[PDB]
Amino acid sequence: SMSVKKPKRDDSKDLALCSMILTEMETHEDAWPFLLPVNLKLVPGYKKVIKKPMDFSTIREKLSSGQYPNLETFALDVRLVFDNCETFNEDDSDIGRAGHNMRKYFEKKWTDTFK
Repeated sequence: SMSVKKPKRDDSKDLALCSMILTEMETHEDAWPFLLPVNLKLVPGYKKVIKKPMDFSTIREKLSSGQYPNLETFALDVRLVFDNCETFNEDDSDIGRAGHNMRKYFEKKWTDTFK
């Protein structure tokens, strides 16, 4: 509350560390469905159904331009990519499997780097 604060967690390396995670997600072999924004002209139903599209290149640009106020807003966008994928793709599809695999990969790096 006013003049009452928990001890200050060092957040000075968060930007660099989120960048390193994102690099590792970018270079994973199952990243291909997620590298670029979904083409809303060419994929029927996407625009109407997925209210907030998100992809790794859009996260990279937001990261590089100071549009994440803290490491939690960064994780929320990464999770959005996978939640969108599950909304639109059957579990038993190459893309559906890719999303599950990447979400796992992310959540481990997240826990190991920060928790």
